Amino acid sequence: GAMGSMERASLIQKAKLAEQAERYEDMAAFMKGAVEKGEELSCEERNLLSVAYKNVVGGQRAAWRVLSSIEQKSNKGPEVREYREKVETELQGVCDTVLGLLDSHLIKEAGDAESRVFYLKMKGDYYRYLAEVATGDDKKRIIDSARSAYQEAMDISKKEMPPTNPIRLGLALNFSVFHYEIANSPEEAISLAKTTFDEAMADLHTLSEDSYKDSTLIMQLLRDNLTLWT
Amino acid sequence: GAMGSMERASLIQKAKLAEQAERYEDMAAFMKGAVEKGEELSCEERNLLSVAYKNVVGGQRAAWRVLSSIEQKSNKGPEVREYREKVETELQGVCDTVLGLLDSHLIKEAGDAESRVFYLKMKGDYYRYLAEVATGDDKKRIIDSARSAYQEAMDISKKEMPPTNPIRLGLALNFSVFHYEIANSPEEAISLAKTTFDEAMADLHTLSEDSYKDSTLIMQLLRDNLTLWT
Amino acid sequence: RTPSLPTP
Amino acid sequence: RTPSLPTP
Ligand SMILES: *Cc1ccc(-n2ccnc2-c2cccc(C)c2)cc1Br
Ligand SMILES: *Cc1ccc(-n2ccnc2-c2cccc(C)c2)cc1Br
Repeated sequence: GAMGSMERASLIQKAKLAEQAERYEDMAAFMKGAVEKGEELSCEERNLLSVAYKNVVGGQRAAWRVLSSIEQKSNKGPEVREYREKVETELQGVCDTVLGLLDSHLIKEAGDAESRVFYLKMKGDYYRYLAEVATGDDKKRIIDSARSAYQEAMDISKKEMPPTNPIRLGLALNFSVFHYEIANSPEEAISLAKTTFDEAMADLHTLSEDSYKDSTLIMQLLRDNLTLWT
Repeated sequence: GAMGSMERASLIQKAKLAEQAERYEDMAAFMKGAVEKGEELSCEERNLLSVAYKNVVGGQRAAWRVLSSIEQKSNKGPEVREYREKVETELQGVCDTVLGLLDSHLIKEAGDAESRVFYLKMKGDYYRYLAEVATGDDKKRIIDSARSAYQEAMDISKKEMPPTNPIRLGLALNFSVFHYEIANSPEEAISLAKTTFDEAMADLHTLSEDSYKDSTLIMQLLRDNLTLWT
Repeated sequence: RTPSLPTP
Repeated sequence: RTPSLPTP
């Protein structure tokens, strides 16, 4: 692509600079370039990829929700619908780009549990974002694609990672949000969050101070959702 | 341009939607499209144009300042300089676009004091942003272009607008910042802010409650700068 | 919407 | 930098 002439190391360095500059579109383009070099990503590089695209799609989703709300209230000419559609298409394009990176070829080359779970979680999340805007057709298949990705990630994480692992915790958080917000399965959402929280609590004693801080931070987010849901 | 096929009214409506969605790049593109329809802009439309581009260039300037700071600290390979240059070029491009709209043909068709002062203030501001990143060559000419625009705006505002007019006040604020930050003329900056504040204070008695609120808000920003500068 | 995982 | 005019 357009980053084909830049060194991998330079792309990663520029992604870090773009993060500091709050230039997330640039950050995402740099990390896409890095992925397209064809090498596996390190832990830190996976995090950069994730931060970049979460910020890009986050802005798009926030805009979509503002516009969708205006459109619903109005139900005046075609403009709100047209502009909501424009933002929607752009969002779908970003999701498709991320999903394309995961399929070509990040997931298939990810053999370690940490990397494979991370990428399958991402796959679940980006199908989830597609589901948020999907209507009528393919919507069921999109939801099932999210579910299938999260489920594979869960199965690996349960076998290969401690219950306090931040990736495992974040996966559970997001899969529980999927159940609550997308799958109309609030009880599954609550069960998953509660079991995840309790199993993590019981393993905190094994952790260093730094690991403890990370795990308990995510546990508090699980608890926050349980509070909102009950 | 690319908005050539959309109705003027639809562009303005979509700019308002883009503002609500915090999609400022879109907002700016919509307002550029509207300007290119060739009709004069109303007060509200001028404000939309200004908000859109101030947000776009604001993000760029904040990024440039982060990157420039990193570059200075580092003075390691070409990456920080390259990326700072990239952001700089993009910023210069936005400034040139705005200046181009003002020159083709917003200023020349602006006969009322309110519109003409507004556009000349904008012209001063966008040359000021060019000056913030200019080095060695043309830098003096850029600074003088900012100065000349602000000065013409000041001369008109003094003749044609009350001292409490928000445009007049905002112009004085920004021209005083120009003097302090760009022209290395802190005493001129202070004088301008103080005289503007005092002349506005003396005219507040003429204002309705709503006008009073607007004028005093800007007066407080002048006072804040005077506090910082003294 | 329920909050999902924020950035690290 | 000194603050300039914010948005309205
Ligand atoms: C999805 C996910 C889960 C966990 C992390 N993460 C990696 C290292 N540290 C974290 C972490 C710790 C505490 C809080 C948060 C939000 C993340 C990254 C990602 Br992506
Ligand atoms: C440069 C400039 C100056 C004033 C305004 N403005 C128009 C109407 N109301 C305002 C205003 C009032 C109070 C505070 C602020 C920041 C703006 C717009 C512009 Br652009």
